[PDB]
Amino acid sequence: LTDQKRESIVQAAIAEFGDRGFEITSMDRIAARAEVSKRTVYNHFPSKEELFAEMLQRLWNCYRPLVSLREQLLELLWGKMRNLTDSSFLDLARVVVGATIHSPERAQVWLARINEETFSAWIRAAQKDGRLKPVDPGFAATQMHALLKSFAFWPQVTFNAALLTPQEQSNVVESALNMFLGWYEIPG
Amino acid sequence: LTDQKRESIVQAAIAEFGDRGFEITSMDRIAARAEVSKRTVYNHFPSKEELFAEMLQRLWNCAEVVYRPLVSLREQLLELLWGKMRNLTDSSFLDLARVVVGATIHSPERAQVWLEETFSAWIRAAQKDGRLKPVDPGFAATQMHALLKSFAFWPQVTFNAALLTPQEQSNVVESALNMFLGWYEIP
Repeated sequence: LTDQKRESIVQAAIAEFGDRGFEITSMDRIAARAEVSKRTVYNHFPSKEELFAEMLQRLWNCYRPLVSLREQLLELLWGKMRNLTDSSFLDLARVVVGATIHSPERAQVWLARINEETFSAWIRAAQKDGRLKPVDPGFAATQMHALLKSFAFWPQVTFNAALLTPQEQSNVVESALNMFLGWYEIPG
Repeated sequence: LTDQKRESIVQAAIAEFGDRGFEITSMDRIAARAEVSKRTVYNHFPSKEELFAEMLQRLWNCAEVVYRPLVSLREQLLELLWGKMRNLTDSSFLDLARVVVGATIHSPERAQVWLEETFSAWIRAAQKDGRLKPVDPGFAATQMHALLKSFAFWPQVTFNAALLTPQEQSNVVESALNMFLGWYEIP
């Protein structure tokens, strides 16, 4: 159960920022298409900053004893792939990237907020159990993420590429897995 | 009376685009930085879209590269990665790369028209030579780039993250190499 009127306003924000661009889009233009009163808009978000803050949070927001690393890591990779293959997520991603790319102040809120995650937590756990090779958990997670995002995120965000078909999806997951564990696994 | 002028207006546009982005930069803003009339710009680049095209040409101009059967895969592939990382760690290149990335997200219509190959041909040659497992070269090239771009392209271009340090640059190059050949190489 989430709040459907918040979502209404967020949705219109995405659409409008997608249409007009972020900085030229006003709270009343948003309200006009949320089909809401300027008033109920300010209640939820007192400013575009506070609204941008919420969109950001939403964005990059999306280890077991001995079941095989493979089995459990397959499952992780699928979780992240199912999230990437959501067009409402790609949309938000697009407007957020679009809003930060040529905006220094917005870049510095991105980058202060990307200094405080799942793949990382696991790699560190897998390492303590002596099943993965010593490396900075964050260094390893980035590669992990890159092996998926390079097919299922960036093309879509930058070029409006199609979603991956399921065949394509497991294809990319599978080689990511194979490549990743290939290099990092200490075999037990 | 136009030798200077073309280049001067392409330099203008590169500086202005690099600073505020492709979309928000308008023609007589470029005309101003280039110190020429708006029509003077408008008859060199008949449209803003001819600017974007030229922006690509430039980006491309920063890009051996042929496959050598007689030496290690690692030698030649370290060389490719490092050539690719040398552009990645070049601020002019990232700026130019940023305008281009920004211009296609901001425009569904030009992204749609405007879709690396160096690596994919090196891969298919290596596969012919029996040294890499069968894989779509395109797909494996994408993965190779992702291992560099994730550290040294996307952060910098989408949120002006700091360039990688020399140490960091040569760790992501080593690691990509190891990761890639670990899985793909037929030794």
